[PDB]
Amino acid sequence: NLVPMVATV
Amino acid sequence: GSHSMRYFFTSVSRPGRGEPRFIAVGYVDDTQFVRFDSDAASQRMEPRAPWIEQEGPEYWDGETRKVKAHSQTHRVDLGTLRGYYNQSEAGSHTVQRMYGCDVGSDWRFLRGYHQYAYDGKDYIALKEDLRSWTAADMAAQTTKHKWEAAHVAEQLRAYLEGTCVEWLRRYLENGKETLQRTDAPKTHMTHHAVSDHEATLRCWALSFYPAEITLTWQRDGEDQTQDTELVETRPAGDGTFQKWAAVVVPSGQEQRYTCHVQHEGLPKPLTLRWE
Amino acid sequence: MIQRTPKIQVYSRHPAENGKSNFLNCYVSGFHPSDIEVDLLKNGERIEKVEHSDLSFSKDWSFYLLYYTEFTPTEKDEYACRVNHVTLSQPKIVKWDRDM
Repeated sequence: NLVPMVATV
Repeated sequence: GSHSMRYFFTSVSRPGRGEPRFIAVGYVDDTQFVRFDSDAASQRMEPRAPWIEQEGPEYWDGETRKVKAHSQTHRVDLGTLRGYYNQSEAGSHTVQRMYGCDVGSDWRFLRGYHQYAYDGKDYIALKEDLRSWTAADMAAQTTKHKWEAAHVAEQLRAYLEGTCVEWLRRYLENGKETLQRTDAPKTHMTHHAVSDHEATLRCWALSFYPAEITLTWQRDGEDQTQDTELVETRPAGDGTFQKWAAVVVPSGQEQRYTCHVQHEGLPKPLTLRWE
Repeated sequence: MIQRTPKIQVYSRHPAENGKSNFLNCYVSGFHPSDIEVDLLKNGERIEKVEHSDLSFSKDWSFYLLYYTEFTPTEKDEYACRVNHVTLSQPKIVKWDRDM
């Protein structure tokens, strides 16, 4: 189960 | 014992040759269970372990979705990172990300992590307390500041202490036959003839799980770490691992040498002798 | 920019015995960047039904892959692994010693 949100650098 | 769930992401920019390559693999302990390859036919998150296979459509649709999201961010990040470093458009660069969670023997949350690299080198990372960051350099500072302002660490901590560990647990049960197993090493010794006054004495560890293992050669009970050829732990390709350690013995002195194997699948450490 | 040289190991999945089916493995690890050319060879000759594992990397960010092909050892046949990488001034060839 992956992290639901991936913020940009 | 303790257990882990880890996701590994590799983003490679291909100046001219289409969109960037994006790979995502997931492991529970030393066992991969899923994959996504930007090039593969499906464009879905796919199974790689027999146990995750009958998970369900809702699970596969959800994971497919998120890995496509992860993909986007990384395509975007590739552009943003070329700017931070004033790097040229034609350059092919790498971004890697690892995140996951451990639980102890009690299956309760133990620790979480989130590591991000640019060009095979540290870029930015979550500290062990899961609230703050460690930006490797001056460029990574801008990302540090960005995520700090956006409370990125809180929602990250939320996942790693909740959804992450609670799913690791789920998988450990869904494939308890694969994941709650330890294959003790199948060991033996070989003995070749390099010349007429020397000979290679090789200790073998085969078909073991998990990967963590220790092989040490000793002369007269005295460790030969400085005189041992120790190869890295490779994969058998069937979900087990292999390893070996060799010493060069002045012929006749075989008696003086012993290989010692330590693995969690062993009741007692093994002491091997050429006798 | 960072570049790391692949280490190469050629070995069989099970102990090798002539006439019996096995897998020929070529484990390449510790390299960077991830672009790498890996071939398996039967008597100095590229094998075609070869697969590889999904790209993963270690604690130091360097990558690793496993290339493998179903094969059956014989007394006389030779097997090897050819590897090219940016850090190599020419493809490196590692022969399979089966004993070993």
